[PDB]
Amino acid sequence: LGLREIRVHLCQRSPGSQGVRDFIVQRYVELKKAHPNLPILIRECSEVQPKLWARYAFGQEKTVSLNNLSADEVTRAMQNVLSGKA
Amino acid sequence: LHHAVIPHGKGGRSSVSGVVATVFGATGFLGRYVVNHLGRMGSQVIIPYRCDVYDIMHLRLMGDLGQLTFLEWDARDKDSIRKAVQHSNVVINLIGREWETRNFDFEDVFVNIPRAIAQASKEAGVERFIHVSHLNASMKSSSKSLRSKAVGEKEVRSVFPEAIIIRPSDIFGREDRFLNHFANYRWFLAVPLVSLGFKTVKQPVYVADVSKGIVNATKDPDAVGKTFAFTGPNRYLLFHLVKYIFGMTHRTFIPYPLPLFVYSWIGKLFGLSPFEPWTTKDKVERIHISDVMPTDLPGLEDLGVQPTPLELKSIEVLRRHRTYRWLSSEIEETKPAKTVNY
Amino acid sequence: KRPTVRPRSDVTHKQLSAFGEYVAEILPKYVQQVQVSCLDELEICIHPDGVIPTLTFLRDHTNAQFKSLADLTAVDVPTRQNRFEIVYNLLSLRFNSRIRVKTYADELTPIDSIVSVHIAANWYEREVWDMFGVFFFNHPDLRRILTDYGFEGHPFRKDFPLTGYVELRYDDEVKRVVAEPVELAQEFRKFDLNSPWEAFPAYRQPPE
Amino acid sequence: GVQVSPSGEKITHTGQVYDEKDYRRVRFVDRQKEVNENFAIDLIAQQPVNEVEHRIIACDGGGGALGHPKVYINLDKETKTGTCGYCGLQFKQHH
Amino acid sequence: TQLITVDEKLDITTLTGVPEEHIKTRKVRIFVPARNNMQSGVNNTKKWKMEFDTRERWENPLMGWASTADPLSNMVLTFSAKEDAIAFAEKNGWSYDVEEKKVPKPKSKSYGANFSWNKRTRVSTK
Amino acid sequence: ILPGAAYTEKSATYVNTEGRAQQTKVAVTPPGLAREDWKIIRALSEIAGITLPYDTLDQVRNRLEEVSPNLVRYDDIEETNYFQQASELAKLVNQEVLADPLVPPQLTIKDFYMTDSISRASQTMAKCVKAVTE
Amino acid sequence: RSRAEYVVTKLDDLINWARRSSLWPMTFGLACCAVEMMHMAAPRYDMDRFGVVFRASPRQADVMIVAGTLTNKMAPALRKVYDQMPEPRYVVSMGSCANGGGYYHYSYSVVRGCDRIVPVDIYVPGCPPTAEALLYGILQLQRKIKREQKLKIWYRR
Amino acid sequence: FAYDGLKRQRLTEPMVRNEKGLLTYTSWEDALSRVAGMLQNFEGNAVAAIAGGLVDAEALVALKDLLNKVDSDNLCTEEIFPTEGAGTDLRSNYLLNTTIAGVEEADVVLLVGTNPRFEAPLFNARIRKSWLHNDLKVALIGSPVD
Amino acid sequence: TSVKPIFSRDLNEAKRRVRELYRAWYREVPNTVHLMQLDITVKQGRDKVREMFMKNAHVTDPRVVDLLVIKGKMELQETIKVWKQRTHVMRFFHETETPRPKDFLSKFYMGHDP
Amino acid sequence: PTTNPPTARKFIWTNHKFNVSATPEQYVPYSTTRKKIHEWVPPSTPYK
Ligand SMILES: NC(=O)C1=CN([C@@H]2O[C@H](COP(=O)(O)OP(=O)(O)OC[C@H]3O[C@@H](n4cnc5c(N)ncnc54)[C@H](OP(=O)(O)O)[C@@H]3O)[C@@H](O)[C@H]2O)C=CC1
Ligand code: SF4
Ligand SMILES: [Zn+2]
Repeated sequence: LGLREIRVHLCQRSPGSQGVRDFIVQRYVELKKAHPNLPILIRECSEVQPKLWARYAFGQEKTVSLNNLSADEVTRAMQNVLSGKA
Repeated sequence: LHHAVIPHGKGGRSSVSGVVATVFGATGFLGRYVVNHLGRMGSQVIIPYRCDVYDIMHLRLMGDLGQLTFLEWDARDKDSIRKAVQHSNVVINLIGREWETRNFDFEDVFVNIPRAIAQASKEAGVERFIHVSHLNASMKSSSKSLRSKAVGEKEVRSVFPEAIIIRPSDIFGREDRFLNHFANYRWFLAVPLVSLGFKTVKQPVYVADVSKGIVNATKDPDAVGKTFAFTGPNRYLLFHLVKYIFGMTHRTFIPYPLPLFVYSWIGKLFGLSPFEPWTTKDKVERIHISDVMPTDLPGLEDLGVQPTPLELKSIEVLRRHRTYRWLSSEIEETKPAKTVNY
Repeated sequence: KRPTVRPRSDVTHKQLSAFGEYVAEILPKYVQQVQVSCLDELEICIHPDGVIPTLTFLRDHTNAQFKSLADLTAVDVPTRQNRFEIVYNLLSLRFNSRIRVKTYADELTPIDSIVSVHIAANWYEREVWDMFGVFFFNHPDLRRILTDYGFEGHPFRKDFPLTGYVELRYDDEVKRVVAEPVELAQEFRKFDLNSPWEAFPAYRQPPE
Repeated sequence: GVQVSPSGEKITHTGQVYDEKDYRRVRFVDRQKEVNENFAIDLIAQQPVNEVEHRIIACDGGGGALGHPKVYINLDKETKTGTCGYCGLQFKQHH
Repeated sequence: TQLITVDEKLDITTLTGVPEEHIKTRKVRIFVPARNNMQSGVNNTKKWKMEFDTRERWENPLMGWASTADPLSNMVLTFSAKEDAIAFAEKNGWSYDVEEKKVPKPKSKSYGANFSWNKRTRVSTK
Repeated sequence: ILPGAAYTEKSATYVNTEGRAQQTKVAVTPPGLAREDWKIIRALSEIAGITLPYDTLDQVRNRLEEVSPNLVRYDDIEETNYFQQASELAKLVNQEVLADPLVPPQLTIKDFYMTDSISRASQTMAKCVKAVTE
Repeated sequence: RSRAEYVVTKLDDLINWARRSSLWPMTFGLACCAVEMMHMAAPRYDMDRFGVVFRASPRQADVMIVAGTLTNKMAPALRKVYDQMPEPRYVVSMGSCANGGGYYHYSYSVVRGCDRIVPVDIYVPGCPPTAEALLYGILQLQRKIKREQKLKIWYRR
Repeated sequence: FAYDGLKRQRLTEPMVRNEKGLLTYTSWEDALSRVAGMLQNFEGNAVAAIAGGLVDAEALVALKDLLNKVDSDNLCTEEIFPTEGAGTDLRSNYLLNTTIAGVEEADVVLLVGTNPRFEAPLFNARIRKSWLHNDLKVALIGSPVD
Repeated sequence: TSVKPIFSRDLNEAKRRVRELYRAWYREVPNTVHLMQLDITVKQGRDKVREMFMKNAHVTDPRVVDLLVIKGKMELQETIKVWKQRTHVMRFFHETETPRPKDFLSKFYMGHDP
Repeated sequence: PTTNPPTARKFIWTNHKFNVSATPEQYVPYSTTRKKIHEWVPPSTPYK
């Protein structure tokens, strides 16, 4: 379970992704400084339920739905995958 | 691969299969099925023939326009053998005769001619050679033609060491000389059999299975240099096989034993026909040699063919041997033959 | 008087227009549209329920007497929700006139058979069923008529391909004619012929 | 004109000839490859250039209505001939 | 009769006689064809077209002709609206991709701009 | 060597410099024994016991959606944002520009005609290069 | 060669001549091409003067003249009557439809050439071939039969 | 006009090296077996891939999914893009964000170290169009090119 | 979703017609094998009838079921009348057709078709 | 043609030929166009 890459998907306008949008404005720059070699791929796209994909060793991918979450819940949800398990 | 022989299409009549075959002996029983299986997938098929052109006519519809090439040849004339194989990537030899003629004996047909064909194919740079022999081919066989086939197998591999050798048992089908042969014993009222057919075991194979395996061997990567035994699913004693044949024709079956030495003498008499002999001494010998038990050699399954039971196909061969009273009798009315495991 | 142009009279147009009003006033329950072309041919467009009443009226009424069914056919227009247009072409010997009656159908809505009105329709309705797949209620004997036995599909549909899906050949292994997927040594070459410039402004469709 | 490839096969006026390793050469065994021997490119090049007094010449190919659509050829360039786009005849201005 | 309630998608695929291979593996394209750039006429950019995915063509060994095994290689259907074409594909069980119609953008043309006092639109030649 | 298809012989996705996803269509199939390029990799994964989870073009494009949903939105410009965040991270990057002048790889028309394997193999492109050099 | 080979060769000529001189086609015609076949029997060409006589029974026929378009629905029936001709038997394909599908080559309902169903000895082009062109093809079949060497080949087997 | 390149120098058959080290034609079965055999000996940094300039996204994601299944992350492109800072985390960092049609709304375009005429001839045409009809001002940092 | 019925008002009424047609086809197979002299067993003929019925087991629309039965009755009629020939009946068994392999790898080797 | 001869052209056959079907002189069809797609030819020299 070595983390290899994180992908964040979100809409640009939907209210369901407002928390994920806030998380990026607040925490992303701090997060990227902490993990300078971890790919954190942010990919916006209209009318998408926000999601978090974590790719581990040997192509194992786990998905977390960030829909209708707050900026802290998204921080909480995201710290689980980076820190380890839960 | 030359771009002209890259396979294209979906495997139909207008497709290109990549196979460029010269099929010797394509004008006989096994050959018509082999040409048909090649021609239906879009192969170029060169067909050497020495018969009248009337006799090849049934082959002309077996391929798309331009995919069948008919050439004259003479088994003696070595230039016509080279002419027929100089453009092909596989050569298939089906030359055979069940009797000897004034001009060609069993050595000619099963040794000299196959060697000449294989010789020319090696020097032309033919990629694959497929040679049809016989399951019971053996140097110590009672049958002269089966001894000839054993020598021919060894002479062919001496000039074409990668040759694929196909060893079928007796081949049944609409134009066979096996089921039709026994069915035609009705004309003599009683059926002689040496030891009443209780000392002979047969494992006959369906003609379309052999041709399918032969055509699969033109493309099978794992087939080169090998000897295959093409047999049917089931073994029978010659008694029960003949009884089943007469059951399927709904003709009165009256068997009686006949010593082999008397039987061979009758074969010599029928062998004197200057046309196509109804039987010969060699034919009598081969009917009463048992098929060798399966061991070691790969079979039809190794070439992607499931052997068809005789019980599934016999009626398509034997319905024309019935009288009007029994013509419409179905498959299930005939009791199937009893099988053996030895 | 203009030698290359086809001469025209207004008399037939007026006569056919008046009879079109007559038919519409008598059969308002079914008549959806009446028009007379500049080729002076009257078309009555009806709801499919009106086929038997409409064609019975035209055969038997004393001022109509369209006693001869010239032909009965279909047109496939895939862009319509009822893609099949059913066309009856009728002849009146008494008045030396012709009329066209049109209704519509889709793949799952049969039309009534008019064999009780014109026995002539028997094979035509079989042809429409065979070629287009439109079913006819109360037909005495409805089954394929032009296609081969066991033929699958309705080849005059616009989306049935020109060369079909299966072809035939004799196979020597089984000793009979067999059906196999179509494979063509030369594909039919499709030509794009339409000019990108408009030909007939009288038929220009609104810009929308 | 007609030449032969190393395999011995005649080359057509379109430049066609099978490869030596092309199996499709089997179709000519005991038969023959049909090749027209009168190459049009060689015959048209044998025609003399026509000299004319004007700078525009019309070619309809000869025979009037049996030739080709009548076309007009410009002969102002003195470093080359005007060639007819239909029948390949050449024209040059006299001076 | 009276009407009945059939609450499911219209699907006539079992009555069309099409082989299963040419229903499930096919992809149709629903689009308005682009103008041929070689011509200014726009009359061929007015109707919706349905065409099938292109499949393998190969050389005929005898003549060199283009051979095919695709029975739908020439099928082109015309529709008055995008919604008509979508409806037709769905009932025939064909997966489809639909592309939006492209209309040329409105443009401002001013012949007088060719002779501007102080703008780059002044043409150097006529 | 595994012969693959060119852009004229596959239904394949490309994203232009604006981020617009667009797809080609098959015009002719690949020559000889060449195959669609994702299918070669899908076939390879099966021989190697690590089979990929998609067998059709539609399924491979479903996967593309999992990795980046803009990649299946054809002819759309999906708007971006967060240049401010990107510039904050760029501020921390301590590297200095060199004195070498900025010189583009292509300076004249002669450098334009042959820049990938397809244009390098074009005989028309070679005629263009010769004409604007001689 | 020998006197036994000479005798065999002269016998081939005799049996060949007999089959050349008494070719009986089936009464069998499919479409417009059959109309020109009638015109070959008509007085100007009078096929019967060459020894050519229609017989309706396949059991009494030597030649099948496929004179018209061969549809998929017709193909099994044509194969049946070909199979029911006793041998030796010959097939003449007459006209573009029979030759290769002709005007209807691309139809869903048409066999693209009768030589997908039966073997063909002579192909007569045209749509339709004239009565004279058909007669030419019949005389080409006779010369083909003149070349048969069945007894010589039997002797050399 | 470069479409005639598609008719030359084409790879039409799988090739593998023979005993003499030369490339020879082989079947798909054989060539993919050879590659599968080597793909199982290695993992991690021992396996890498370089994508060229004409690769579609379906093959890119397929190739990536394959290498990830052997725990390799060295999926590389020939064309360089800086990885410092955001890198490719944010799409705005490596796109033409104003869009092609946005060039017609600008009033100053500053071109940095680029020759748009030959690197993007239709984008340069959009600049000339705006230069002509909007009086667009254009400045360049780089070599003086026409 | 309001449509005219053809014969059956609901899928339950349509299933009744399907079972009647199935019975008619089931009883006909032995007579057809005997009269046409087909080289197949009666069991093999009835298995083919079953396979043809299950080719449409997924249909839920009562109108489509009505038309499938109408066509199935026509095919039965041309079989009982011996309007179909042996070639026509044997066409259901595809005895000369090499079936297309279903796995990804086999299709990849053969060609470009999905 | 004795009193009304045809026009003389250099390319007209001087020797007429009858129907040569089913002889070694028979016409055999073939594609008259040249190869369209050209394969890459791998190097003759090895690579290590
Ligand atoms: N039960 C069987 O049928 C079995 C058959 N085999 C072998 O399979 C092959 C084919 O079997 P089958 O098809 O039954 O054999 P056939 O007798 O049916 O056909 C034999 C072929 O060989 C040709 N031929 C024979 N002698 C010569 C010759 N002297 N010169 C030129 N060609 C000649 C014939 O051509 P023409 O017709 O012109 O003489 C014919 O085409 C033979 O080798 C046979 O021994 C093997 C096992 C069992
Ligand atoms: S070839 Fe011509 S004349 Fe003969 S049947 Fe066909 S269409 Fe009629
Ligand atoms: Zn001219």
